[PDB]
Amino acid sequence: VRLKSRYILFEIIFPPTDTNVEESVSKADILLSHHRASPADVSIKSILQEIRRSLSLNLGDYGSAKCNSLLQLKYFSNKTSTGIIRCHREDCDLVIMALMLMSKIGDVDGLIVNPVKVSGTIKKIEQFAMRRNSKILNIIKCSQSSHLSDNDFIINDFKKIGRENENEN
Amino acid sequence: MLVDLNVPWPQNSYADKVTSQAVNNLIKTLSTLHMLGYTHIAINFTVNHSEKFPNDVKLLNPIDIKRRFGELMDRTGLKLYSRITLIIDDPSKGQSLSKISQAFDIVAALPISEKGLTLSTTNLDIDLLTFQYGSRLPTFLKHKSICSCVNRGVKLEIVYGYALRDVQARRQFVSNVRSVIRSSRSRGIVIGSGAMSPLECRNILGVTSLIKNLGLPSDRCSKAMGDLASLVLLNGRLRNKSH
Amino acid sequence: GQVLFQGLIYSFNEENGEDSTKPLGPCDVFWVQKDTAIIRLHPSIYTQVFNILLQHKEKLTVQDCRYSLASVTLKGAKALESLASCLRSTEYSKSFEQFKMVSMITDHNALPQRCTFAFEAIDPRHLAAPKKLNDSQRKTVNSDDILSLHENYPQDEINAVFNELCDPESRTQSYNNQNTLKEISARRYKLLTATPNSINKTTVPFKESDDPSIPLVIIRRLKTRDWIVVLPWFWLLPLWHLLNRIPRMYHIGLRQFQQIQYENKQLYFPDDYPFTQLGYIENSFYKKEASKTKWDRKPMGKRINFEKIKDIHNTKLPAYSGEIGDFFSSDWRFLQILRNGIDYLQRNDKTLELMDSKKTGQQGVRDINCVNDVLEFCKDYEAKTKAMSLSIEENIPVALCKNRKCQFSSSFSLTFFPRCIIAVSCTLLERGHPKDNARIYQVPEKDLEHWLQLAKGVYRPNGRKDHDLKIPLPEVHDLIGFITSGTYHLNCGNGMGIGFIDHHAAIRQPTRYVLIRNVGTNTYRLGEWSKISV
Amino acid sequence: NTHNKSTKRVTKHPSLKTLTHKQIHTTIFVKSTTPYVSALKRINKFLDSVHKQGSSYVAVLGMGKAVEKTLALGCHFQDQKNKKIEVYTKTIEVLDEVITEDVEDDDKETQLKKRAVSGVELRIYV
Amino acid sequence: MINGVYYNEISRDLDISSSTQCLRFLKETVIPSLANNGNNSTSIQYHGISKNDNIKKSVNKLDKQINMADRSLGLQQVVCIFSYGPHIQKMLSILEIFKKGYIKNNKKIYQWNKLTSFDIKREGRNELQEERLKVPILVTLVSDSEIIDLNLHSFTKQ
RNA sequence: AUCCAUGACCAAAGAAUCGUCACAAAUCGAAGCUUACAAAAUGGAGUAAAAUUUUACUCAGUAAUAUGCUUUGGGUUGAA
Repeated sequence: VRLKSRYILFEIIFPPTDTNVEESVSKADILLSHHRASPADVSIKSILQEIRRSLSLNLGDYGSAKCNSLLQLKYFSNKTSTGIIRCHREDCDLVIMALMLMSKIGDVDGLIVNPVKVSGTIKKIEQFAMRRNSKILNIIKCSQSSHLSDNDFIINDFKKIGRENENEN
Repeated sequence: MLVDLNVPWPQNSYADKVTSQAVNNLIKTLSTLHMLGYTHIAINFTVNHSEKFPNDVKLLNPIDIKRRFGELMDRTGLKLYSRITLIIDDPSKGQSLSKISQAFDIVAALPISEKGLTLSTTNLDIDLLTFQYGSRLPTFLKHKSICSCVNRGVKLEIVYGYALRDVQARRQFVSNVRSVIRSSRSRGIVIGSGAMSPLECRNILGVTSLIKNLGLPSDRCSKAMGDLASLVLLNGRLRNKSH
Repeated sequence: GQVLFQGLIYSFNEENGEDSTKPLGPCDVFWVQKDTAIIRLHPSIYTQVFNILLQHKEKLTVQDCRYSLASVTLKGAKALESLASCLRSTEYSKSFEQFKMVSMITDHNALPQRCTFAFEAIDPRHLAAPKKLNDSQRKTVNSDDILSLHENYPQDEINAVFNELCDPESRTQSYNNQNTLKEISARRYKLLTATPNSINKTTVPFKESDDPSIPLVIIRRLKTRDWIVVLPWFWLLPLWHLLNRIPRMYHIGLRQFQQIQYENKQLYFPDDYPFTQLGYIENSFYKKEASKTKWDRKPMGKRINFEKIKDIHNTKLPAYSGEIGDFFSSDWRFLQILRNGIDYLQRNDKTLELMDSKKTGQQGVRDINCVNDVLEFCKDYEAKTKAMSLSIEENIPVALCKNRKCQFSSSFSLTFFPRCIIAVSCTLLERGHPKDNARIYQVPEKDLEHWLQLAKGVYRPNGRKDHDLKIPLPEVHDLIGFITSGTYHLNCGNGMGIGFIDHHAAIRQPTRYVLIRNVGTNTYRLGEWSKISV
Repeated sequence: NTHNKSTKRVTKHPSLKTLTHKQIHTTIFVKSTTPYVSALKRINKFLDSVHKQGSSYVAVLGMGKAVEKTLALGCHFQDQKNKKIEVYTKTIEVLDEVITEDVEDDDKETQLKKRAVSGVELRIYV
Repeated sequence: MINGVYYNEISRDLDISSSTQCLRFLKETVIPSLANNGNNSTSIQYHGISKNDNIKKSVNKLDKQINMADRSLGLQQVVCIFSYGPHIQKMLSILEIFKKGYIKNNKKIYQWNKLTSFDIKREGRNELQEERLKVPILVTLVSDSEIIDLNLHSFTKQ
């Protein structure tokens, strides 16, 4: 036979969690504030190291060895924190448990790691990511005139993440 | 839809009023929960069931839901509700719940000792039951106590909030959740979230796995935040016909 | 008006006193010049009608030309466009002008009742490649030129070219000089040294008298909505070779024909005529063997057990342990016997009764007290009266315009009178997927409110539809019909079936709902039925 | 003159059309019994595979019952989706059959008549 | 609240079932907002349609309004006709017939069209879900003369 | 000339039904609900009021009901 696989698409949300801010309330501003980029101190190695730390403490040897057999980080972007990870089909829930029970990546603090979808093939998570980015761009360009979000935290990024690092067939 | 119904309201008793920073924190955490996917939310409130309830029929629910949060029920579609978490310790001290029934939608109970726990399942007016998963539940609880209430219209609740704060509370949480699952034979379980901060919230498609790898069947993990949590809210709202 | 005919063809036998008729199947009759007729028939009923005409060959004349005329059927939108890309004429004829103009419709339902074409083509092997009719120039066809097609009809030019098919020596002359492939190749090669010297043509020219002319007829069938093309036999192969070089032309078999005629809510002569002498055989003698042979030839336990099924009906009669009727076919004999017995059980006692607990066991007395007695009578009549001997009867007539509904110790047999039925199509309002031979029950007067509420919609607190409830069940005397063809209907997106139901059942329903359940299952789905005018 | 006492059967025909394999793949005929989300999904999936046909717009198109339904869909694409649409009002002519007017069946004589209605074409850009 | 129309994210107090009030609001609120300044006024004889009409008299009125007994050396006869909801089907029966007999004297005519929408919020399936609907709005300008100094870039010319 | 038990060889076939799984899009995947209309376009049918015109209404019932409904996914007439 052939070995199955599962791909997990994880984002990183950086909530403000600071007092004396009194933000505005609108679907555009909440997303535009929670979705700031990553401070570039995180890397492809920091996330993997932290997700290995969170398994050998919230699970034991027989929980940190049934997942570490096949666990590879494929694609990660800093302009938008989306990333893709790969694991065995029967041992994907333990990786999710590692995801939630883990915060404070490396030294960066006050953040949430958010797995948004899991799927078998790799051809389909690409389409899902494209649809997700299209949906975000549509919702940010409809609240008002789009260029009131002129800071361009993410607007120039979705178009330019087309296939630059996504040629992993 | 998704229902999360254990967001706490920052007030300890009927004496103090709410400050500014507390409500400022509450609004931010509500916004974050709205982003993560939740649509319907309820707001908790803790008392001791042995205190002087306001005599007048008003100002007994200081939530003030229609003036505050008026700019969040529009500009984004999430809806909000109200609930109170009575703490029962003694089999006496009156104050029968016929009074506060009209001023809320969801009434819960948080028994502490054996007498309180056996009173709670005996004859009250609650529509939900909760425990203190933080530490030191009164152990050796069996199907005998819980069968009678769950046969009637009562539900059990898990919070998963204490799994995020500290390791020492995490161990007690994971110890007690297994007992409460296996004592009720996986019947009438719903999930809330104790979010004291805009950091202690989580998505859906992982917490279901967090409950599935503890003992709950995968067929029931998909109805905690769902049909049962919708039915409790539907009944609570339909109770408002007292007027 | 010489429009095509499609209907039902009988077999009259009026020659000595008592006579009757029995439906046989479909028929295509086309009249010409008021004293010539062309008849097209399915092969199975070809001979039986034919010999009938031979009873009067003193007065008529008949030609079994089934080995001399061929035909092709075309379906789709871009059909005439593809056929017109492989046909040219010899002279100028108006019936080719009309054919050129009407080959640009793409929605053939707009055209009127009659669209007959008839002309004389040349050997289609001249072209060497299909070619358009230069049609892109004219693109302002409107609804005013269509009305001209009902007045500018070339009657004589159709008759003259048509009468070169109803004469054997004329279509014999039609072969007068049929060319071999090599000499056509040489003729084409002779076009590289032509006199115009500024043309570079590919199609070979046409000679005035040293080449054959092929008569050709094209007719339109409205009920089936397709095009017939009728041609001489040996000419079919040269044409059919070009017609399959179109980049988007596909050939279909006989199953696809059944599916196409199923989708358009229409019957199908072989499989779906249980009131004809051959449909009955195909149902109760040909499908049943093909199914049972592959059933009883499986190890037990690796197949659906038919007489061990629980909770089929509200209350259980001890006659049938499990399922009702034969497991492999739509059994109509049981329907006739059961319905007739149910009707007789209400001769003067309106209130039926199911079973009396152990009255007795049985002049060969077979009393008609309880409904279990009717069921055991049906069980006795099978496997012990027609599995060891033969008998023929048509328990299934078709709906008649007259009115002979009602009826009633001399002649009270349960297999003597035919029970009239009608043909319907049932669509499912909720989940379901009706396969073949499934059963159709009337909706009980009790629980009508529950099924109506389910039809309107019952929603969970979540907001979706509510499905998992308590499904109530009807009795066994609520069986009124069978389903003969059913699958997922792509034209509407929900499952649909076609079948027959007892006539007297429908004319007493206070509503328009029925219950459908497959064979070997106890799940009842809801549906609504509409009539088919056949 | 004559009052139209034609309660006898009338077999309405679809309007005469003509297509070119380019209007086949860039056109939608909104029926009266079309569920809203059905046409929504159909339109949403043609604006993704129309560039390869060398076009720049999709022609939603309807009359009678469809018009308001059609217009509703247009609204959903004007705002809340941020696309530009053009609206054209058209007149259409269709054909109806009427009988010429023992007991005989449906198969009676036929005469054609012409009747006009009005509809809307609505072009949604990309 | 969960009731009432919402035109341009702003609550309004009027009922869809009644047509006259909605037509009045649509006439005196949004039409000047789309058809911009025309020297503070232009000869525009407003006309609203409803599902209860008689098409002959309405097309006669539309014929009259575009010719005030052949005004000489005056302003332009610009007409604006609008409708919404289930009444729209009645408007296109008029707007086309009026154009049919008017071109029997080999004269030309120019029109512009524009489409907008009302939003409506109502109770959904159960008491926990809201549902929101869209209602169409169609406005059309007919001129009888060439391009006008008014600002019409969103409109569509036919 | 009969039966039972063990063993060898040949041959047939490789279970059916019901329920749940968050997003103006979803799921571990796929598909369906596009021959534009209620004969209200020989320039629809009627009711009320005021000096043909102006102002108010009735008539469309399988009516229509909004990211909604329905079907299906390892050897389909064993070996992919």
